[PDB]
Amino acid sequence: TGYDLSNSVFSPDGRNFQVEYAVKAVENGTTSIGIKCNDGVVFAVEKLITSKLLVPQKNVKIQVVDRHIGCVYSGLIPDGRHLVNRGREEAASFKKLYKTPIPIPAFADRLGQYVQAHTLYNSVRPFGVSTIFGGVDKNGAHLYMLEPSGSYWGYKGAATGKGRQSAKAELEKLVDHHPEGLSAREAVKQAAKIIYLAHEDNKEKDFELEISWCSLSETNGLHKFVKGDLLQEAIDFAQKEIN
Amino acid sequence: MTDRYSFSLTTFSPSGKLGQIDYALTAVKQGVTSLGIKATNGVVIATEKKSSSPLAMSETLSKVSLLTPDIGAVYSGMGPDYRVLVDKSRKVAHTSYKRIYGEYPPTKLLVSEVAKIMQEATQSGGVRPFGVSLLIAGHDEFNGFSLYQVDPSGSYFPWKATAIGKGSVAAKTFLEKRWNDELELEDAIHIALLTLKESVEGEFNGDTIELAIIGDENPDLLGYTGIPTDKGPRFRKLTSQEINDRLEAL
Amino acid sequence: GSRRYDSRTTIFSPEGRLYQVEYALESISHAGTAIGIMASDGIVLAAERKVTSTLLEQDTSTEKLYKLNDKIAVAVAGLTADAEILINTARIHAQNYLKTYNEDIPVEILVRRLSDIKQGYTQHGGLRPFGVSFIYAGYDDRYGYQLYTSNPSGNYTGWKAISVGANTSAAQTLLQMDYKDDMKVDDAIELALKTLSKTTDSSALTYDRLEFATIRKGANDGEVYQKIFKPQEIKDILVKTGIT
Amino acid sequence: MDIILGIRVQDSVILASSKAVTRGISVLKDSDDKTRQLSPHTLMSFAGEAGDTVQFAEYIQANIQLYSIREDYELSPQAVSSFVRQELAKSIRSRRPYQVNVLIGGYDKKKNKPELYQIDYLGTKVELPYGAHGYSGFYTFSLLDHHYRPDMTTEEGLDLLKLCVQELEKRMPMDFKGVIVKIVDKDGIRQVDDF
Amino acid sequence: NNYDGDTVTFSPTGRLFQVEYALEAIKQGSVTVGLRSNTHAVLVALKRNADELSSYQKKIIKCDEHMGLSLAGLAPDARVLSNYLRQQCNYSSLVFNRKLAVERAGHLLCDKAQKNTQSYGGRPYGVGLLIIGYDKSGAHLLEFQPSGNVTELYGTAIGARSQGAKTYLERTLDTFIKIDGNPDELIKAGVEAISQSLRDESLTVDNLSIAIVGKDTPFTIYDGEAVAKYI
Amino acid sequence: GYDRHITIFSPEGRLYQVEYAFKATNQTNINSLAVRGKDCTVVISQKKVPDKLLDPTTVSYIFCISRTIGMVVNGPIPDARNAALRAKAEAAEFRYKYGYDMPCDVLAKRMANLSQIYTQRAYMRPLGVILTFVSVDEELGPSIYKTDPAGYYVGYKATATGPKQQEITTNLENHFKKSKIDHINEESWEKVVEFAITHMIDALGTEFSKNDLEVGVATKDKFFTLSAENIEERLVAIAEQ
Amino acid sequence: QFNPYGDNGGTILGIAGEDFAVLAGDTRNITDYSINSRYEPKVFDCGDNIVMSANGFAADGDALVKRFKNSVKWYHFDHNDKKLSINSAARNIQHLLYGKRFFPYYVHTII
Amino acid sequence: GYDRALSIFSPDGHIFQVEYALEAVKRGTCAVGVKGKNCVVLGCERRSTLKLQDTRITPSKVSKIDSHVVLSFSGLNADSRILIEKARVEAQSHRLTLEDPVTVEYLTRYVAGVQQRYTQSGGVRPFGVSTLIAGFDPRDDEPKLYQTEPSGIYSSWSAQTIGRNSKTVREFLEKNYDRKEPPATVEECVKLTVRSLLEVVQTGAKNIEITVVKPDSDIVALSSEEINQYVTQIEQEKQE
Amino acid sequence: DRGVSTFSPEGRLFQVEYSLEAIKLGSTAIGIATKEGVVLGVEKRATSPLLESDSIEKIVEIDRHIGCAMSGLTADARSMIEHARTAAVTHNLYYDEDINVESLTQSVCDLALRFGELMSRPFGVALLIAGHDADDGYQLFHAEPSGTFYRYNAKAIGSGSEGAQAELLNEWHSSLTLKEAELLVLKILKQVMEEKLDENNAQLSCITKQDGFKIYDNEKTAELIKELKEKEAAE
Ligand SMILES: [Cl-]
Repeated sequence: TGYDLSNSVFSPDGRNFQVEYAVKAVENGTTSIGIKCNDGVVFAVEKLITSKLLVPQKNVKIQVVDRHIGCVYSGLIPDGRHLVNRGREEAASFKKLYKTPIPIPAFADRLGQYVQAHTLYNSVRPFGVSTIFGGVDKNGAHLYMLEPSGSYWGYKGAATGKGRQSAKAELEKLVDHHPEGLSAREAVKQAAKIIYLAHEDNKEKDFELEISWCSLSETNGLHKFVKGDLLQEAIDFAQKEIN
Repeated sequence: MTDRYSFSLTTFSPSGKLGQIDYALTAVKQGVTSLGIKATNGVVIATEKKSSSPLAMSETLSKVSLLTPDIGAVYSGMGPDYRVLVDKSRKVAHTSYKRIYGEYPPTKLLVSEVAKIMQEATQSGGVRPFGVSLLIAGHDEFNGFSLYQVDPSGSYFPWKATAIGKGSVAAKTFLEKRWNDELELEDAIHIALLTLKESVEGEFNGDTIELAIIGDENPDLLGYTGIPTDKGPRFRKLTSQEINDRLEAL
Repeated sequence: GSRRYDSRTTIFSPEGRLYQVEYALESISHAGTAIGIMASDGIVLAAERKVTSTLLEQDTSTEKLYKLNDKIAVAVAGLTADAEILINTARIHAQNYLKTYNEDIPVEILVRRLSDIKQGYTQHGGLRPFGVSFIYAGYDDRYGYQLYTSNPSGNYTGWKAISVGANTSAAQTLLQMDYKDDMKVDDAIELALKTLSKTTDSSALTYDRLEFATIRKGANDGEVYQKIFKPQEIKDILVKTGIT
Repeated sequence: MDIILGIRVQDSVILASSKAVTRGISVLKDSDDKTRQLSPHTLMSFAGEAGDTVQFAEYIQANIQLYSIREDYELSPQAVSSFVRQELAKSIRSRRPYQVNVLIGGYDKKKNKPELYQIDYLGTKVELPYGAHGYSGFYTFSLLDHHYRPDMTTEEGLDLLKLCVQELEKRMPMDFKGVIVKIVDKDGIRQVDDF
Repeated sequence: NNYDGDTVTFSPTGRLFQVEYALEAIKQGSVTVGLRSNTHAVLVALKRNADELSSYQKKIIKCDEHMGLSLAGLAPDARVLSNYLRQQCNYSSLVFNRKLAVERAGHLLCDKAQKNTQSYGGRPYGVGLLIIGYDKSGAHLLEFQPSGNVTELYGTAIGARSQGAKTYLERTLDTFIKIDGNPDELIKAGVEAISQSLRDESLTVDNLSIAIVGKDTPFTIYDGEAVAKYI
Repeated sequence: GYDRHITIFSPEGRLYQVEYAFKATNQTNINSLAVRGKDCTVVISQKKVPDKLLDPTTVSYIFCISRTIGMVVNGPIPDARNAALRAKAEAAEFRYKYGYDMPCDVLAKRMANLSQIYTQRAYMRPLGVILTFVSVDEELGPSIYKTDPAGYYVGYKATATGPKQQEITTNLENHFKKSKIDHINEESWEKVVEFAITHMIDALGTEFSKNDLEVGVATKDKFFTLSAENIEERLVAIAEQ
Repeated sequence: QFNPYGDNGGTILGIAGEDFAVLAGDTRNITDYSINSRYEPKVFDCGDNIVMSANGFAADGDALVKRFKNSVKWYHFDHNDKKLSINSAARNIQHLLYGKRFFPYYVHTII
Repeated sequence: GYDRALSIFSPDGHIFQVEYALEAVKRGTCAVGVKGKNCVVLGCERRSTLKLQDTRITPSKVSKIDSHVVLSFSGLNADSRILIEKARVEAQSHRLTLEDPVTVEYLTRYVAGVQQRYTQSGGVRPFGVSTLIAGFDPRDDEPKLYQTEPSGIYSSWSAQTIGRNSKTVREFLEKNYDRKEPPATVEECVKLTVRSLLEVVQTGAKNIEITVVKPDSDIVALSSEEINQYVTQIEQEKQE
Repeated sequence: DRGVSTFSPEGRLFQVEYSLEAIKLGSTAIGIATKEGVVLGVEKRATSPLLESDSIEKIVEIDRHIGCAMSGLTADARSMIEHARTAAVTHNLYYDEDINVESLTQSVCDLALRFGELMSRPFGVALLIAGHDADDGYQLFHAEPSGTFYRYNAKAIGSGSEGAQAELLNEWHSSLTLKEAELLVLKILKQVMEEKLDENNAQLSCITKQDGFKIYDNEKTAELIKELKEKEAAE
């Protein structure tokens, strides 16, 4: 054996064990989700409060790309930042050459090819993050989830991290109960509930909720953070459902 | 990132063997049989078309390839490796000869260039040797007809007749009995077909056999008229029908 | 990373030897024997082809003996492909010198540079060395007739008579026995063939398994001629000395 | 710089080179030696662009001396001249070419013959019985065409050279402050102190 | 074990051992403390010597007039990273006439450390940093780890026995956060914090190192007789 | 045994990394099929969407390489998309350099050459994919050319790829033994698609809904994929006969 | 053809006493026959009790001052907050200016 | 470019590649340097398993770096050519810029620096060569003898030996060489050098090379008969 | 094998730690700093009696106001000294002043970690850098291949370092004269050296504000050795 010691080496199965090992780092990370709605997308993430000494609201994890795309990720946080930095370069060069802001599917493949490239050589390490991202473009709303292998698909709802299975189950109920569609403001509330429900899988340290959204009607197609009254309203909705 | 493999992957073992070359030759041994016979007025090269599937169109896969109008090549071993070697061989005939001298290289020198390319895959950083042996038949004004074998090491030898691949040991013995220095081209084609039937198992017809000659100039295959000195390619690929005609009087 | 797969071709053993150079010399010891003998009026080069097949084209063939310029030739022992890389470099180097100084390159200078290239592959670059040993036979107006040898280490030495390739130990003893300083070319031709005939791994030495060459001043007045022997000429010289 | 002459006689090559170094309206020096010994039996004189001349001469000197040490052997005058020509032939298509003209006087010990080579900054080489660079040639060539014989002695060559310097001192516009004369023969290079 | 030869290799549980070994170098380092109020931010650092004949290794480095850090671990790596911060702070001033936000400073260090954890040949940085600063959004304290992770805090501590000070600050949180417009009291709280990490040794005059930055105070470092006030 | 980790020869003249890349091909557990009509070339592939949270419209292994060339992939999606992006770029460059649309077989050879390089060069791994290229070439007519991780490629009368490829292959062989011709003797592409689905049903022994399949069609001057309702219309026609 | 230089006018003056030194300069800034500004300072406090002015082409003048101010900053970082003496500043400015010998700063500098 | 760090530290603080290069030197033929009151003599062993040699054209063991400095060595012959070439180039470069030939110390310092560079450069192995560098500084009559080794360290020696069995000949020199009174003449210096080699060599025939360097670029190599006379004289005094 | 820039599980760089072992094998070097000057002394340690000891150069001038002593793989120090000299002269060119001793030391230490897969391995030599400047006066620095440097009142490096350092701990005080420091270096060198200390196998040097960096003659050191022996016998 020894097939798992080097990246880009096929095992006798046809598997790249180094990528599968990177997936373990992702599973170890905190929970993050994405919900697709009527005219946009909503992102939410679990922030573990390690200590009282952490300044509330001041360790922001959700990241914006361009002005219309939001990105959240679970796993090695620095690896996620590297991927977003590349995403921002890719989005900038697209807008530079083609004028129009990068479409979400186009953006998705830019990240996909870049992450896939880090499975081709033994001189680089695969990304230790699964990234949930999306936004609004000319063709409407799109939600994506990208994995260490470079694999990505479009999603109605997406979840990753330590509480992914709990979150996935809760997401599937929303898809079944709302075939016509979910509204943006509803999706924000639901996102809060799901993070609180997914927190049962990480319940030693209490946590801080962080939400963002892109909507054609509510945010005018731009990425914004949910703060203040709308955030507290979403927290209260979530608190009422766990009890 | 970047190619960090700047070191040799083929090295000498304590016994003096170059492992990767030996293993490349082993891959050639597994390969389908191909042969070449030199006549007084021509050269013939032949091989079996091993089809991967009956749904596959074996006409689209050419094992015998034109390198120059007077030089052709066939192989035994790994097909993909051969395909890229033909691409590189065709190009080097132009870049390192035709663009300099305004004429095509003689067989021995084109062979020498292909051999160089295969030698470098034996010494350069981060590469394995080519897993093929080539048989290159050709003609040029000052050397006449010639036939060469090129191995994975980059070594090449001139042959009156020979065979490489699967059943090369038996095929070489067969050729030793039949070859003389007075063979006419048609006699060499006949012997080529006889030799190949021994190594082929399944169907033996013009659709499963690939055969080309280096013989007389073909003005009809030139594509134009008006220049007396340009008389056409000496390389010609025998058609499926032309092979079957010779298999009746076999 | 790629460190895992590096053979480290340019390192020392605990005993202070270069692994790859030693193993390259082991490879060369299985190649066909090549002999060089220097006489007062010329030089002989004789080499044994590696186990021949009857269907090999013998006349239009070159395996052992190569011409570097009009005054210098080499006998090869090892990988032919490797040798041709070095031969083309040597051929170019000779022409560079002639272009620069308008004089044919002195034999040692050509030998030193080719040997320096071999040395480089043993000290840096992480590549395998050239699995080749040369016998250089040449003439210049400083030292006259000269024989040299170089090997994968890039070390070269001068000789009156020398062998490379297979059975050098037995060949060298035989040359050391019958060689003397006042020897002529025709005597050296006979010594070269007699030595190969006794050291050969074949049953009997024939014309088709040999390459032969002389470098004489046997042209017309004060000039040197290179004679690469044809098949029929080797057949005749083999009869003339009574080997066949 | 300015005046450099060369004469090949029976057994030696004689080079004469002007001593003046002038910049603007001032003769800065009147004892300048416009020559470098490349090897024991090879001497090179030079003239041309300021700075370039000495830089080139010394660069060639270093290369020939390097060759001598490496091979423990002296290059022939013909071999040295060809090396110098090629360096100038390279130079002429460089970003900034060497604007240097040279004469190479040598004694070939293998042939036992003196040899004189004239090479200009373009890399134009010729072997000659007598040579000159710059405006000097416009007087000396015709003079030497008349008085030169191929079988002359070194002493006859020096008298022939005195005749050239006298003509230049009479008809040339500039004061070149006399010449340093050097002889190249079988015994090597030596300087005539009283000229 | 078999997966700690280089930074480019993941372990079967998804760990990067070379990064974890770099983290271990910080734990061996001498303790340093960081804390802030709404008006000022303070660094306190315990310096370490080779022996009684040697000097005490300097722990605090100035990056700009409004920013600086303290170090724990490989000091040469702190010199490389602080130099990078000096350049980035400087680029922001020359090009945009803008004081570099302490938050951006953290983002830049994160991304620089990260690149050294994903490529062959390189190694992770072997040092942890506490960055303090005062910018357009008030006082700030950051904690840098060579894994790439940067975290904004009210107070913290890194190095050997840093858990003692970190616990103390966690208790004192409500008190020291409201020490506004009073530098000497905020330092006193920091000096009392680092005292919870001392064993057999006490704070002397050539042992203690204090730094402060705030509303009307440039980043300045105190050593020698200037810290005698706080013992 | 480091000869199994990189693409160098083993003692028996084999490249294990290439062989293991072939096994990655079936990791998706999807079967594909390609056939030729008179005027068209049809390619079909299974579509399996296990997760309910997935957007089914974004799940695809068929790619539009150029206006005339389509490509279906058997293998993991990251490597598939890598191959697709490169093919698109190569086809675009070919058109710019040489002034005419890149033929299906020429693109196949080019991608096969690239694959060959990964089998010879150490620092690059092979892609764990098999690429089936389809078109209606302006010179050669309906065309199917297939590439693998070894760098091998060849034209096909028809072909199949996947875990249950052999069952589909023999099913097609037996049809062409019977018909005595190199293609599907049919006028419209609609019925060639129906043939393709019918014979896949027979070979695999499964029934298909509209969301279980994925269809690509190449005609003269365009290659296009079918929607769910286009396939449903096609499924209804088979059922009513 | 584009001309990378301009002339922004103005004049400067420096005098030294026993225990003091003055550096004066007018505040007018011009191009051709137009006034750009009646108050645009070009004498600057560069720290360490060094005042500087680079008069001529204002873009080059501002660039040089900017680079020297930065040089003082890095002198502190690299040499333990040591005060940059006026003689050391002078030598440092020579290298700033000569560094663009073949594309010069079009200014007359006084510190 | 090939980058591998081949020369690296081991747990005990040794650089094995440098130490293994010293083993290559230990394998090489013996070389000895002895400096007298007005000269330096370089003696070299030549192994006699090689008969049928051509001594006219075979590379000599002692090489002239300039007309006033010589270099002998022990170890890999091919490696030594690279050092000799670089030294010869630097010698001419020094004359060109300083307008003065190299001092023996300077030339030694350069050669040693080259050797050192190959001990901490990526992709290269150390030189398997130790050198003895001898000569006279320009316009100086004080004899100079220096030694270098693969690590890059160099030093001056009254007398020194390197190569195989060098520890035996060093032992001889340590008791036979008086610092207070070095060999007063050329004859005395050559004899002591030949004596020291005769402790190790075998036959005093075509096995010993001797090169004498005197002040002002006065270097000459002794012939067989000249050396053989020293061998004959020493043996007759020995039988006592 | 393994990467050159690899961390151990204890958070240390393997190669740096291994180079420290090479330095322990080196010859002893001692430095003492006073208000009258800084003294630098080294053990020469000739491998053979035929070796001319005065050619052993382990104390070295960097500038007039800065000197340097070495211990370990001394060949590695050549490029460090070359860099130090260039750094010192370059700073004088750029700023028309003497460069601070600490700034010089920092510049030399920047080279240290510039190795990996830059040079192939760390330096196998430690340096004692002694000098004077107007700001911080007389200074002594210990520069390691880790890239770290400590200022010292007194410091010993090499094979006899830990024994000599313990001796320096007792003997050093803030009022030592230059003469007292000279004798103290000789005394401690004689204690840790293998062979008997004399003027030929040991070397002294100092740096003073007035006269700058000076290597002592063998005649001058010999008298200090004689003065030292007489004083130890006198009680
Ligand atoms: Cl291609």
